[PDB]
Amino acid sequence: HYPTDDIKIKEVKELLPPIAHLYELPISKEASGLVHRTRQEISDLVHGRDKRLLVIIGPCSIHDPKAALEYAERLLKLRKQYENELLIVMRVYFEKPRTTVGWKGLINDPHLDGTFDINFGLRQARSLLLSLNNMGMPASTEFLDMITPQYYADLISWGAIGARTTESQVHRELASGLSCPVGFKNGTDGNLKIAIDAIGAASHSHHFLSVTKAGHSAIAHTGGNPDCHVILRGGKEPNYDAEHVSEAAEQLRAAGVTDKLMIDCSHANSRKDYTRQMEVAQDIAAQLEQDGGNIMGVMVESHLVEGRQDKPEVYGKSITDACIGWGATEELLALLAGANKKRMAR
Amino acid sequence: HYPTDDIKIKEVKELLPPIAHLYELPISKEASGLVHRTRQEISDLVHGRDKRLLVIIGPCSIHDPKAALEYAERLLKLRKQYENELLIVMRVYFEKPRTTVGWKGLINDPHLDGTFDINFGLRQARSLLLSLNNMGMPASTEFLDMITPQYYADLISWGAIGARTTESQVHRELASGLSCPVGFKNGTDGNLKIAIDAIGAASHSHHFLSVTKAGHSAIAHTGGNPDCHVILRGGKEPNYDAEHVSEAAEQLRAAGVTDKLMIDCSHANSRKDYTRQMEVAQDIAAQLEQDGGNIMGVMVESHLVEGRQDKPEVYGKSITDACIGWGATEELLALLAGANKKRMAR
Ligand SMILES: N[C@@H](Cc1ccccc1)C(=O)O
Ligand SMILES: N[C@@H](Cc1ccccc1)C(=O)O
Ligand SMILES: [Cl-]
Ligand SMILES: [Cl-]
Ligand SMILES: [Cl-]
Ligand SMILES: [Cl-]
Ligand SMILES: [Cl-]
Ligand SMILES: [Cl-]
Ligand SMILES: [Mn+2]
Ligand SMILES: [Mn+2]
Repeated sequence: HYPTDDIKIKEVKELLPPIAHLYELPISKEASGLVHRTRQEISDLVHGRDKRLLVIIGPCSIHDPKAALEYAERLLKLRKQYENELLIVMRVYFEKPRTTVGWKGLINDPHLDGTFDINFGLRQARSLLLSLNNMGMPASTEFLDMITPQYYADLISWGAIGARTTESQVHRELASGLSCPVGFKNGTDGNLKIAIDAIGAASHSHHFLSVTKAGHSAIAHTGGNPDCHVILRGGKEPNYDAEHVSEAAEQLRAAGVTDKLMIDCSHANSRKDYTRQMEVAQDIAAQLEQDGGNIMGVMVESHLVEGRQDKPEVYGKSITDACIGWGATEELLALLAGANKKRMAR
Repeated sequence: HYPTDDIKIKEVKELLPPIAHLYELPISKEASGLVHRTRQEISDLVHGRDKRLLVIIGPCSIHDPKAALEYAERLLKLRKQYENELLIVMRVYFEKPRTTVGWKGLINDPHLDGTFDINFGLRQARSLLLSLNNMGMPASTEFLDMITPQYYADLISWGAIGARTTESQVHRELASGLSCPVGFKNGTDGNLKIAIDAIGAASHSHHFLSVTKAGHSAIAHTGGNPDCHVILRGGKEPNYDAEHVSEAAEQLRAAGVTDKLMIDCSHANSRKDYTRQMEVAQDIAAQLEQDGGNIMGVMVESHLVEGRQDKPEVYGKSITDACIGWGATEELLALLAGANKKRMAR
């Protein structure tokens, strides 16, 4: 009798179920009001009901809950100051997907040492998200799989499906059942169609496999997500400018989906140079001053300290993509608030 | 207290765990030997140690186990007849991923009527796979998610990650732990790099979330999969010809991964026209006669009856992509067998 099962598996280890973390860290009354309201505010932006700019801003990845909370405290002041022009939501992404060998993020490997203490990682992810909402800072994240949302999606005000998963049927099915609005990124080489197609798909009811909150194999039946939009994040060429926004809006309309979209200032639009994010934001500011009617949001990679590092030596400095630092963050946000004030007054 | 959990979920229903199906339908000694042997035979083709041609052939999707078994019985005679030139493995894909609304396949919706009887679908998929292997026909399939493999991957001799999921980090992580060899398709717009990158990534150890055989939330830690290869399946233009093969092989060598590849005769290489699969097969046959050193396999969509239908009225006729019929299948296999006999004698 020859073996055929789990030939290339080292082990399969059962995790604590979502309900265990939910019981210790239940969503508070206050956090629930913030999440519910922020989801609605974002829906309003996606559908053109409000002309504030959604700003998804924060670290490329979270590797240190302390620095994340300090960052949130600073950002909250600006979220409040600019609340009439900008809707500021913090980036709380636990991982950056990659092709080469590297750190697999705070959920999978919280101790940053290849121990893969995932129960600890999931608990800390949830705890950080609860603390953020409790202080008044809504949180955004990317869902890379169909199981992690059960642990903490209740704390998430906006979700992303990245460039590498926007075309994936199962990630579209997930999005169709996410409680938050969802942005779909264009493809890594610039393909917009996959994201336009994703919005249409995700608006419908789907099924996908996952686990129940008690941790048991399950099929989820979704209602459809009416609050999806595209995210322009560059490709072979950047796609942040007015001509690209116009072309995207035309294609969105031709597909019968929302022509309000988000522009990522980072990643392929900055050509991985954090100092380009301000130049992208300047371009967006000019678009908002002139017309800019199809822009509902921007994404920015921002941390306490600018740049990046291979090892987590400097506090508040990214170990994944390079970020703008705090002073630049202040200037970028001022810029976009000033420009959108003018758009909103028209 | 505002609601924030499962806002856009109709229901999340617990499934029977993998172990329930495994208990009723354990892999037999005979099936286990066939799977183990066929996996090794394929590895030898991936790594150029044998020059038979892997032929992944059969329906686009399985919607009727009876027709599938009848198909397998006819195909088995040709698998044996051509065993010195070809390694024939049946296509046993339960679903066609799609953007628009439609049937979600035999696992998700076995009764072909929107009832989504997934426990019955999983049981029927496993039962069919066990029956196939027991009759001496190995099976191939596409894994669309990270949970279905626990139900029946032990019965699969070759697995696909399709064009829409090749770039997905989690599907690459899955691949790195699949017991079978795995083919990664180039992107829907012809992008080959995502598949070359996938081979590299899948060769390493990874973690991903799934369920245990007992059905509980789990983390799987993989050992890496050394038996991955690319599948040329077209883009905007077909990519099956000798120039395209040569360019792909060159790219594969540069990345330091296997330069033996598979060519899909269907989907975008046929320009979605089932009557053009034979043209692609004839082109491949000519490459094999001249040189064709980098070709280790082909994929063909084939059924009892040619064409497609929207409703499952005609027995043995596809309700997803159109397939060549049985007569044309005999012709196509004869052609490839004849051509590869000459390549192997060189
Ligand atoms: N609980 C998730 C939706 C979901 C359900 C089941 C599995 C996965 C995701 C949400 O509220 O967004
Ligand atoms: N059981 C699968 C591997 C796997 C394990 C766990 C989860 C998903 C897939 C195989 O033998 O190929
Ligand atoms: Cl993102
Ligand atoms: Cl990106
Ligand atoms: Cl395939
Ligand atoms: Cl890649
Ligand atoms: Cl297990
Ligand atoms: Cl395909
Ligand atoms: Mn980043
Ligand atoms: Mn098909």
